[PDB]
Amino acid sequence: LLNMRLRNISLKSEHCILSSLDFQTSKASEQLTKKFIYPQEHNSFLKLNFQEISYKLIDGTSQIELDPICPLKVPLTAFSYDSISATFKLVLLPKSTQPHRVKITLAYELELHPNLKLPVRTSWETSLVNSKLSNVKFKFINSNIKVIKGEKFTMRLQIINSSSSPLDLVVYYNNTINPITLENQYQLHNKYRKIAEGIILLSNDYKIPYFADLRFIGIMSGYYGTLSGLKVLDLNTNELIEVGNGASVLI
Amino acid sequence: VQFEDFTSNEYHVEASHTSRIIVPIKKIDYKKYNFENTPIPRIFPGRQFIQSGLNEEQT
Amino acid sequence: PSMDIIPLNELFSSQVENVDWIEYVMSKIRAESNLHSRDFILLLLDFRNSWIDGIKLN
Repeated sequence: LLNMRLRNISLKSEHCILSSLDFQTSKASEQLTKKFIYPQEHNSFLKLNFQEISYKLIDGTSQIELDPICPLKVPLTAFSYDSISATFKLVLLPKSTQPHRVKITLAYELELHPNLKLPVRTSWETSLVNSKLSNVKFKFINSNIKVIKGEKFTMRLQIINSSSSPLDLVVYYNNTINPITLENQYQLHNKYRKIAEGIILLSNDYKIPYFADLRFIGIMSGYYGTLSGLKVLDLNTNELIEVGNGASVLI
Repeated sequence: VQFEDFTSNEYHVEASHTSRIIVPIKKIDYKKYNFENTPIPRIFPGRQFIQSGLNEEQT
Repeated sequence: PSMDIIPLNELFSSQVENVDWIEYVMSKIRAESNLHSRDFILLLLDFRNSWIDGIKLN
């Protein structure tokens, strides 16, 4: 009851799990000792944090937070350090320790020493594109990695089949503006114009019969997230499924 | 195609075709060499059916 | 056996100026200093070979 602490954990699925604890000043405790401090002629507190440490709770383990920290002391404030976890596959809720050491202060003496440790479980918990018919999974072998400079480049759509008639389908890009609150008309028009006119796909109806190369050229700039347009089409009626994947800044 | 000193030109096989690359080689002199020794096996463990079913001239 | 036509918007840069059409449009726009782009549209022909050897295709 001097410094309220909370830990927030965010699940970055393309990397490690990120969890950050957060100290604060706990105002419902500050006016308490503010009353006696301004009784003794002091305006704000001088609590000194001298040893702050998060340890990985286990039989025994410890971690290290993902940037640098000094030995600090603040009056009415909040601080928050971040430490990276390891992104679990399924069903193992890890736990942490989070010890701390607040050192209070008085007139060059009477440093009433305090310490605190709140151990709890660090599990807040709130690119394969499947075919959705017969598990013909597609993945780009270098997705989201392309700094092109309006030059040619090549990608790799590694199709993974049932190995049962593995020669079936054809890619294409569809350079055509799709035909679609008036600025909601205009934002959709600018999105559909920059999609259907910015890159070209130099191997158009490539008719793949399990890698591909798919050379593009890319004649306008801007971050093309999710790279729409690049559809495939297969032996059945309409397997017009997307890739929905891969991105390229072009500057 | 690289031989021990012969290096060929740059051909072009397109999709399913054959292209006969012609390589020179000299003959191999019989009196300078020996060609009547048994080719060795890798192992020295197994008996390998040591009664080998072969004659002289077939070997 | 298809056809498509696509406009042009980026002026481009000198270090990539080695493929034929961008050095053509840049070289054409070194003079005539009123046009920059949006007037040099770009048509996409797609040659297909129904034969049994390579061809060189100017």
